Amino acid sequence: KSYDYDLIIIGGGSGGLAAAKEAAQYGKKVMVLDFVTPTPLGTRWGLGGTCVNVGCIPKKLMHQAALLGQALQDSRNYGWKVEETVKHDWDRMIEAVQNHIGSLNWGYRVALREKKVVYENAYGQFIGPHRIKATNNKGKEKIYSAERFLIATGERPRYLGIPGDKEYCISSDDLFSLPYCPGKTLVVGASYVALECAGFLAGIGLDVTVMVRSILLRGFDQDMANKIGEHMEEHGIKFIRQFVPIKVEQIEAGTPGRLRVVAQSTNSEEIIEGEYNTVMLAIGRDACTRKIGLETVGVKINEKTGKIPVTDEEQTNVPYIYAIGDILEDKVELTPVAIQAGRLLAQRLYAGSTVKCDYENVPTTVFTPLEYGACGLSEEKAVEKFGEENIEVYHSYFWPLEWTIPSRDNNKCYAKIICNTKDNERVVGFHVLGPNAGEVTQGFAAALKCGLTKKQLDSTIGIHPVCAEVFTTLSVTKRSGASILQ
Amino acid sequence: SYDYDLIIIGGGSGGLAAAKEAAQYGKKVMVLDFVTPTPLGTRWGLGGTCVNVGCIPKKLMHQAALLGQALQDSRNYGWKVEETVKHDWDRMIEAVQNHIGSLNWGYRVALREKKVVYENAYGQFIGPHRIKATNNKGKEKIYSAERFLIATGERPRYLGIPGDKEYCISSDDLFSLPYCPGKTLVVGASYVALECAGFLAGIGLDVTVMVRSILLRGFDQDMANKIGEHMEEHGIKFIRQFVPIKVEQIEAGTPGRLRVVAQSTNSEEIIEGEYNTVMLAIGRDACTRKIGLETVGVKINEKTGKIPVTDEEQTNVPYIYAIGDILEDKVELTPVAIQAGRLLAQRLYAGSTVKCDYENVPTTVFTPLEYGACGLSEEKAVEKFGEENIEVYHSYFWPLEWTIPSRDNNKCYAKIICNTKDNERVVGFHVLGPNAGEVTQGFAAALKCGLTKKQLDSTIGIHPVCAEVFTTLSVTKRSGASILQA
Ligand SMILES: Cc1cc2nc3c(=O)[nH]c(=O)nc-3n(C[C@H](O)[C@H](O)[C@H](O)COP(=O)(O)OP(=O)(O)OC[C@H]3O[C@@H](n4cnc5c(N)ncnc54)[C@H](O)[C@@H]3O)c2cc1C
Ligand SMILES: Cc1cc2nc3c(=O)[nH]c(=O)nc-3n(C[C@H](O)[C@H](O)[C@H](O)COP(=O)(O)OP(=O)(O)OC[C@H]3O[C@@H](n4cnc5c(N)ncnc54)[C@H](O)[C@@H]3O)c2cc1C
Ligand SMILES: NC(=O)c1ccc[n+]([C@@H]2O[C@H](COP(=O)([O-])OP(=O)(O)OC[C@@H]3O[C@@H](n4cnc5c(N)ncnc54)[C@H](OP(=O)(O)O)[C@@H]3O)[C@@H](O)[C@H]2O)c1
Ligand SMILES: NC(=O)c1ccc[n+]([C@@H]2O[C@H](COP(=O)([O-])OP(=O)(O)OC[C@@H]3O[C@@H](n4cnc5c(N)ncnc54)[C@H](OP(=O)(O)O)[C@@H]3O)[C@@H](O)[C@H]2O)c1
Repeated sequence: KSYDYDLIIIGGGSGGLAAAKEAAQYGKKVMVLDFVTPTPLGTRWGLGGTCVNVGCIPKKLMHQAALLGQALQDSRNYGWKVEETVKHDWDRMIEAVQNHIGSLNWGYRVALREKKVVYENAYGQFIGPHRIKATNNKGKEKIYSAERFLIATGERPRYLGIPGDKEYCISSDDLFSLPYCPGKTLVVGASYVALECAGFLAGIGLDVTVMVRSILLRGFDQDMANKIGEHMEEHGIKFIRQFVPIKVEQIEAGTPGRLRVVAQSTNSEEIIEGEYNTVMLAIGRDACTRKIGLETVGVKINEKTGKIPVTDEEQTNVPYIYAIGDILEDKVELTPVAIQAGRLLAQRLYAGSTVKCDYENVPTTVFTPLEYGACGLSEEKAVEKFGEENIEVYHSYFWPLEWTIPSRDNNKCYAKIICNTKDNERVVGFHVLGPNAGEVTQGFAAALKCGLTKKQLDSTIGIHPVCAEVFTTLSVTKRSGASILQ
Repeated sequence: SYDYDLIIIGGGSGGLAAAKEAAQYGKKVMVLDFVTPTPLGTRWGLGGTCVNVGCIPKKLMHQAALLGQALQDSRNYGWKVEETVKHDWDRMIEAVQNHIGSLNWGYRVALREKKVVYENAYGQFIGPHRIKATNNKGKEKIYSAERFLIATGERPRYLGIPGDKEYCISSDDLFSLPYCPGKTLVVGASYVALECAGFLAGIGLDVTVMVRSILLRGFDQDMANKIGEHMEEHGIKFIRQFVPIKVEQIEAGTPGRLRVVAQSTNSEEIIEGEYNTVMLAIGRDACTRKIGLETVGVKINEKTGKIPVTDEEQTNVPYIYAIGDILEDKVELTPVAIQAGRLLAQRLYAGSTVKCDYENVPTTVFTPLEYGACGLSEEKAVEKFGEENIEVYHSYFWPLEWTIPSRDNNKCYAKIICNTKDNERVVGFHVLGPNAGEVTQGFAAALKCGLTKKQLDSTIGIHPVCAEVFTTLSVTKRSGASILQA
């Protein structure tokens, strides 16, 4: 065994870098490859991956801006001398956000440089067994070999295929660094990315509209999804139901130009047009598994979804090649899990760890104007598994004390758990719509990993006055009809 | 036979919870709540200590300090909000109060709706099953009940020095001061002392804290010190090992001018200085003395004032029970008072065999940098399982939100305590950071489930949320590895 690297990692994102750092921690000579292919409009960025640059970080930060705005309103009723002269500066904001992104890029680049991990800013490509072609930025190609390979390329934003979409529209990739303020914009899609973005754009004071093909947050508990939508609507975000863009024309040009979106319902022959300054398409992402020469090494992938089938140890059909993160099939497209898989994989390969990555009950939270945290089965899925008559739902509204003197949004925040009667009222589903949803959810996710039961939950004393406490004493069920409108 | 099935003395957190519950079972119940005036005349409405002069007003004002800080942040996120904004003490108070007012009344409607008699009179035992109810204007009345529940809670304790009752204020007076405290001195180092000093400071005032010995006695001292350091780092001045010997009125007025003179606990040193207000946050004394416990023969720890009770909150006298703060060797917290109250009722009038679990009751101090905790402290962990059997995995974290406002890095801290002799059981949870309570709640449930370090690691964290830091704790204090490089 005398290859170039002990392990070559393709992709320097959440998983890639986590894997790289672990392995290195054990001496294994590792090399990471990372290359960012520009968006149809020319956007590109530094080391880090989706989240670090065009995902979570920028997303959460801007969501904080919208939140801070709302705080400026609350400060008044608390005795702070602030007016409504609260006007936003999109550039000044983006300027801060991007600058922070700069730092992360350099931080990440330095963690490796100091961990004895080689970093090459080149596009990887398998050419043959244990062999990979590394095309650099200026076309210069180079060839490396390694005992093992880790595929962690992640995904990129998808398109509609309609006319003008790639020429006049923007994706999550372009959004977080737009040189100009989006202005009145339309958001096509209803995934968390779609809603999160629409929400903070709106929260930042813009005119936002959301075009929905079918339902909201397909995949999550629909009851929650609707409440999230209602809050958004109740606040100004406009929704267009069951429609999809068919064309996009540049009525006028200029930083935020004038776009002429045309679209048509599904169920009907109806067709409508509208105008906007920006059009952000948030209709999902496609794995970057096609153009990497998986053939030259013989790695099977779900030719349809682009996803890579993998053993419960993140191993592909090819024994020396593994896959981690979003590109994986029937797993969970989340940054924290990508890092676990990455780090545990390394531990198993170079430390005799027999620990496997647990993709069950992975907690999650959507950062819409009204944050939604969750962990475990959704309501519909809970019945679809244990039988409608074996699960009881305990729900209740709650009021963030921080909201009483500002005097707003009562009976809006909602919480609910899902228990399986045939198993000691096991808490199999956890949902909360309210401020700091994530902070509230984390701990409970740990509780589920411990088999939290309704009895144990009740026996836990809540903390006063903290939102979360609403979860320690819930007795009104859905199968009792009891009205919880207080 | 008797006038009532159950007469409850004290209409606070426990009292009302007990009343409302017990009533739910067609029991003829009555609540007696009387607020004896403060040394300076301050009084308030139904609800107990938490509603009027406790949690609620405390948390709310703490939110005012927070909102102020947010006004600062907004600027770096693209909000045109001039640095330096004035705060209105009077405005804020008027708002808090109105909220408490709304509450007082609310609870009033709660009891009556559930057919619970409420009498605004001071209760007093006069003989077996007999109680004297002295009303506001001296008119006394006498009632009898099959059972009695003592839930009188406590009240602020004074030093005993000259001028303390005539020129100083307590938590009781603070939340409704008709004038802005101005430069003030806070005597004490309990959570009440620190919380108040903190928000007063956060509201823009000159605050000083006089400490007799250590900070937050009873709490993990490592945490306590970090909390103090943050406070000091922000302007709150501390005077170590000194106790007020006497306070004199240099002047009078709304914001008055008092002189304080205190002496060392170490040496003979004696010191003094001008202060507009002087708050004495040095603990509370149970209201168990002046209620005629003799006439019915209920034994109490004559020294502490607390009331010894069985594991069902039953006193030595079979028809008399006690709940809440006045209890001995338990936890003085609103949420527990309500559990004891609600479960006691369920046991007495619903055949419930469930007992109140005072073990691992989660808690969180609302200092400028919130501190949440649950379980054994570090020092106590060793004092129980032996220093070599406990692991301390810790780490600093920096809330995403402080990245662009670029402030307070390497300040937020988290740590768990595991017992090696028991699968690295998580026996102690601590977190210093924003929204400490929201983060802690869930974990407290996890402990009730026996959370183990292995289970914790197997839990996937939510990104980018503060709480997540706990899902990957790897650096232990013993493996004396610096973590102060974040
Ligand atoms: C708008 C948005 C918001 C999100 N918000 C959250 C959130 O709040 N929380 C959360 O947990 N997750 C969030 N995610 C998802 C998160 O970003 C992904 O789960 C995570 O990045 C996946 O890890 P990965 O390792 O697969 O890397 P990326 O997905 O980090 O993939 C690796 C990188 O390598 C590049 N690459 C691909 N092929 C090659 C090659 N051949 N050579 C070199 N480089 C290559 C990729 O284009 C990319 O830059 C969000 C995603 C988006 C789009
Ligand atoms: C500054 C401060 C901050 C606090 N912050 C928090 C916090 O964040 N979270 C938390 O959980 N707890 C907090 N607490 C404590 C919490 O409020 C108490 O633990 C809780 O109120 C105790 O419950 P209780 O039932 O004993 O009622 P109170 O202690 O609510 O007692 C009930 C009532 O009975 C009255 N009474 C007394 N004697 C008689 C009599 N003879 N006849 C009739 N009525 C009588 C009292 O005056 C009072 O109105 C705080 C306390 C203080 C002082
Ligand atoms: N769907 C699930 O149950 C589920 C659960 C967990 C993980 N996943 C992962 O998510 C993948 C699905 O693709 P994805 O990640 O790119 O997106 P996504 O997160 O599944 O879905 C985003 C949503 O995309 C919209 N959308 C997709 N194509 C569209 C189009 N052509 N026009 C308009 N709207 C469109 C959806 O419309 P609709 O309202 O019509 O859906 C909806 O708004 C799966 O293959 C899997 O890897 C799916
Ligand atoms: N030793 C005890 O205090 C004690 C004994 C038995 C039971 N308990 C339990 O603890 C609960 C809380 O006790 P608590 O209400 O007395 O106060 P506390 O909340 O325990 O403590 C407040 C803190 O009070 C300070 N303090 C107390 N007396 C003071 C004085 N004369 N001058 C200056 N500072 C003073 C303490 O200093 P120091 O840190 O120097 O004390 C410290 O700042 C009780 O209700 C009971 O359940 C406490």
